[PDB]
Order: sequence, then C-alpha cells, then structure tokens
Amino acid sequence: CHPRLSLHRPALEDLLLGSEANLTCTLTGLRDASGATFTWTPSSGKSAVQGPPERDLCGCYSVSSVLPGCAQPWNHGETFTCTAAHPELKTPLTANITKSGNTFRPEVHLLPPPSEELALNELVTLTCLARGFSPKDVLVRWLQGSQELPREKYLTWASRQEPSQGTTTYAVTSILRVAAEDWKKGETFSCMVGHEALPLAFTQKTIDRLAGKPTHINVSVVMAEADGTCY
Amino acid sequence: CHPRLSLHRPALEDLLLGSEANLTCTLTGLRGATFTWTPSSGKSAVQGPPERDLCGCYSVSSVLPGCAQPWNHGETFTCTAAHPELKTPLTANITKSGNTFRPEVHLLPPPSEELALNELVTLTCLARGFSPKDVLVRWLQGSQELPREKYLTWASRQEPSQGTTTYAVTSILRVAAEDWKKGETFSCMVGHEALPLAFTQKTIDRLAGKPTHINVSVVMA
Amino acid sequence: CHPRLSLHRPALEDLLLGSEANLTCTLTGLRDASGATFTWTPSSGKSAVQGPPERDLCGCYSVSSVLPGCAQPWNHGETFTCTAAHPELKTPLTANITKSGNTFRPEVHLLPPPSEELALNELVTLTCLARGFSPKDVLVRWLQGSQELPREKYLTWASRQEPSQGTTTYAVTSILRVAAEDWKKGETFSCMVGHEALPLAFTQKTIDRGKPTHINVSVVM
Ligand SMILES: *[C@@H]1O[C@H](CO)[C@@H](O)[C@H](O)[C@H]1NC(C)=O
Ligand SMILES: *[C@@H]1O[C@H](CO)[C@@H](O)[C@H](O)[C@H]1NC(C)=O
Repeated sequence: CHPRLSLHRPALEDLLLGSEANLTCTLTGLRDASGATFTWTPSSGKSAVQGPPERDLCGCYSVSSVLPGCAQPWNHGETFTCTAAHPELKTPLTANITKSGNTFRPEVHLLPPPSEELALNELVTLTCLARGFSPKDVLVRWLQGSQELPREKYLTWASRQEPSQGTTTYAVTSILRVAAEDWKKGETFSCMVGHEALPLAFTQKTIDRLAGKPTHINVSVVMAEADGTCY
Repeated sequence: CHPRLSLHRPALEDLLLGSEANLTCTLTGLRGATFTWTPSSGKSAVQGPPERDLCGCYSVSSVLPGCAQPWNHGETFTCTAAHPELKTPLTANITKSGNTFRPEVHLLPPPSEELALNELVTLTCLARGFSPKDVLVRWLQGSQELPREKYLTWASRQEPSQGTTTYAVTSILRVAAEDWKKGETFSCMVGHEALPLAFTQKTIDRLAGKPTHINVSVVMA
Repeated sequence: CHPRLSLHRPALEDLLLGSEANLTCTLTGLRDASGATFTWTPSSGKSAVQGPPERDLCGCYSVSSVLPGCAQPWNHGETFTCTAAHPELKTPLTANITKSGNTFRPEVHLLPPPSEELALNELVTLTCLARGFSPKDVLVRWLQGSQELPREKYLTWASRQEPSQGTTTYAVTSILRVAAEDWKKGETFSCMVGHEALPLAFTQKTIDRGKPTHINVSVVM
C-alpha cells in the first residue's frame, strides 16, 4: 500500500541512566526496496547506518536509519529534521521533532497494604502511583532496603491519559508482592520514579510497617528550661 | 493477501448485564461466502454488511445470536466457513473456560500528602488474582452510578508468579475535597465470571483510615 | 366460587441470575375434561409447552402452561396476553401483564451488635434492614469474608408494607447469628440485597469489629 515516514524521540532510559542517545527515522509502506538516502541538518559525525529491512503487513518493505550522539543538543532544545527520497513515490517526504515545552512533574504516592491482607499472613502488596505529568514517558524501579530488586518481580502498567480538569496529564501504576514476615520484621521498601521534568531526574518515596495504617501514635515532647534568660 | 478466520467469546458487558450475547465468526479474504455452526439452533446467523481494512483483504463476518444459556451450561460451538479463493473449508471452535479463580478487591484510602492542597482527592481500586482475563470496573457515589468519562481504568495484565497464571487491574477516581469533607461515600464494583453473584462491592468514606488511639506526653523539666 | 384464571410475573431469582425466564398462566377450580390448550399472543419461535395436569386437593386439578424465553421483551416493556380453551369455560377471557413503572431504589443498613449480649460472650445477632422500594420483590443473601454462606444458617421475613407520607413502599429484615470467637478476632461479614430498580442489580454492606478514637494527653512537671 502507499508509503509513510515518521520520526521518533530517543528512549527515556538511555537519556537518564545512560550516555548514548540515538534518534531514528523510519520509512514504511515501501513496495520492494530502494537505494535511498536520508538528510540530517547537524552532521558532525552522522554515520547514519541502515541495516536490514523488515517485513510488514501482507508484504511491505520497512527500512530505517539511526543517528548517534545527540544527547546534549536534545537537552539544549535544538531541532532535528529528516528527509528521504526513493524510487516508489513522486516527491521526497519530510518530518521534524523537538524536545517538549510546557511540561509538569509527577506527584508520587506509595500506599500501605490493605487491612485484610495482614491477617492471612502469607503475602502482602504495595502500590505506587504517579500522577499529573505532561509527557507520557516514565520509569518505575523498586528497592528492598537499599538494594534494587530484579525487574521480573513486579508489574507495571502503561501511561494513560486521565480525565481533564484543565491541561492534559497522564498517570501510571505498579504493584509489588513481598513476604509477610519481612513486613513484620521492619524491613523498608522504596519506589523510584524518573521523569524528564524532575530536577535531578529521579525522586523516591519510602514506607514500612510503622508508617501506614499505624493503629498507634506515640509521641513524647521534652522541653528542658522554659524559664532561662534567653540571650 | 492471506486468508484467516477466528471466533470470539461473547462480551462480558452483555453476559453480565443484559442477556443479548452474540458470537462472532470473522474472516479476512477476497484477495459471497457461507457459514455453518454445529448447533443449528433454528435461528440462523446474519452475514456482515463486508468492510475492508489496511489495504488488504475485504473482510466479512457473521454473527450467531442467542447464546446466553448454552454458553453458561458448557456446550461447544464450531464455525466452518467456505470461499472460492480457499483450498479447503476452514474451521475453529470455542468453549467456556475451565479452572477459573475469583478476584480479591481492595479500596485504598487517599494519601496524607494530598489533603493539604484542597483541590481533589484520589481513590484507588485494585483487583488481583483472577484466571480468565475479562473483568468490569464501575464506580458509584452513594447510589448513583457515575458516567464512564469521569474515571480511568487500565488494562488487565498478567502478574509475575510461578504457581499458576493469574491477572490484575487497577482504576482511579478523583473527587472534590469539599465532598470528601462533608462525609459522602464512594464505591467500587467489579464483575467477573467466577463470582457466584457476579459482582462485589467495597465502600469508603472519610473515617476508618483514622488511627485507633493517640498518646501525647509533654514533659516540662 | 368460580373456576378462576390468573397470570403471574417472572421470578426474581432466575431473572437476576440472567440465564432464563418463565411466565405461567393458570386455570384451576374444577376437574373437567383435560382439553386444556392455551393461546399466547407472542411466540419467539418456541411456543408454550403445558406440563401435566398437576393434582391438588378435593378435585381442584389445575391446568397451566408456561412459555420460556421471556427475558428481552419483558425487560424492554412488552405486553403479554394469555387465553385458554377447555370445554367447561365456553367464554374465555383476556389476561394482560406489564412491567411495572415508577420504581424506587432501596436503602440498606447493617447494624452492629447491643452490648447486652456482647457481655455474655456466647453469640451475637446481626440485622440487615431494607426499606423504601416500589415492588414487593427482594433477594437477601449473606457472606463472610469473600465466601458465600448456605441459605440454612439464617432466617428472613417477608415484605410488609410500611405506612408513610403519600406513596406505598416496603421493607424486609433478616437475622444472622455467628460465633463470638472470630468476631472478637476480627472476621468480617456482609449482607447483599437484590432488586430490579438498582443499576447493577445488587448492593452490599459490610461490618467489622464504629469505635471512636481514644486520646491520652499527659503533662509532667
Ligand atoms: C515541523 O513540521 C510541521 C508539520 O507537521 C510544520 O508545520 C512546522 O512548521 C515544522 N517546523 C519546523 C521548525 O520545521
Ligand atoms: C476444539 O478445540 C480444541 C481446543 O480448544 C481443539 O484441540 C480441537 O481440535 C477442536 N475440535 C474438535 C474437538 O473437533
């Protein structure tokens, strides 16, 4: 069928936890093949390698090419443009992308286990909610004590758009299931959220047994010398 | 392109609420068609009036109506289709699922960091541990059901265990702080196949997250 | 005394569990010739099937038929008609029924357990109360935790009419007794109420061991 061309921003985990930041420019809907080429406006090292094509719906050619080393121009607010010409269309196509403006930072919340899970004494679950952030890219990582847990032990959903009270914002959730003996020893668990709009690119919250559905509040205030010639 | 057919279970929103439960046998082809179910059941099917998709095969489908009871009784349905552009007549079949499990529903109180801004408070509903992945989530305020455009539910993913295969889902609802202060109640209902009464409900209000007792001691010495 | 004809309405249990529906049209009063054939105004393919002439006392052998498949036109608001022909009645008569209108949503309350029997520590009584619904049809079931109890552990009264301002509503009650051991431990219980004026066909209220907060403030000099 008829072709199309798009442009994709770099992935979030490589801009936060990494060094390299590859853009990409793809070309789908091509009939058989091409000996095509691309165009990038900053080209101080633009080894735009292509690689092999893939096979798409019913039979289609889909080839693409990436551009390495573009982290600090992306963070400074620059602009990138891709444009390709090929046999199987009349005119060259074009596309552009830029770093987003007018963003918001998330509100992170970590919730204690429900009351009826603590009685059966087998496993408990903790919930991590992030809310109200403007681009839809986000990461979630869990810790036990001060050591990171492996990725295959929890479940994270996707970022979706919430009902509107003004500006459009997003939200995401996650749950982690831990042993009910570690909750009663006094171990602490922590939830980390990384986003484009946060100051140092990560923030965290922490919870344990004494903080959350506490059923007891103990506080003792001692004031030593209230009548004591304050100079 | 390529020819391919499938069957589809009836939708849960009509198996649970009001019994008009259809059963659809679709097919992608014409690179006139027939269908035949193994229960004849008197009332014949309809042939789909043949939308095409994605520059490819002009797809046609068929719908057998009235399958609310024998789906629940445990029968088997098969659909066999035929087209001139096919070598042999194709087939598939579908039944009701075995070894099901019922979900555990929890409604969580809002976080303490949020009530100090006087804007809106958020409530969180969680359903966990059910084996067939079809489920419904609805919210209420008192007795009035809220419209669908007022809240947000996610998809029903598969949770990481090793015993068997179970699933989970979440949902949030943001209500006004003045209604939370006034003492109104909000509910979360969940519909599933494996529940004996098809629904279960949890309720919450501004109390019952409040602590049991507080001990303060000031020592002026 | 006269051989009378009547018409019923479908039972709320299977109408709310969704799988089928019935509608029965009765003639009794005299043991006559069993030429009792019955005429229904609509027929959704499968017509009426009369059973046996079911026996009764002192010659009052009844004759009555029932057609199946009356979920969708009954819920939409159709108007059904029944008439019979058996030789004693030479001039039979019309029987029209209709889904009721102007319904009210009920109010359900669960009351905690009087401390007079809580002092004795043998058993406690829980009371579920419904009030303010327009037709005289309910379903009351009890649960514990997330498991449903069998129907022989509790009793339930019938639906009386309350006298109040202007219009006519109704009320039901029931009573459950449970061991004080796990109730002291903290096991939770719940009461469900089924009605056709509710949007999702059910409501549910739970209860658990309403206490306020204790506050201890001490100053030491
Ligand atoms: C980016 O592309 C859009 C077309 O989607 C165009 O309207 C806009 O002017 C372009 N901006 C730049 C800076 O090229
Ligand atoms: C029916 O479906 C089962 C699996 O769902 C399949 O193994 C079988 O071949 C099908 N056909 C029959 C029983 O004719």
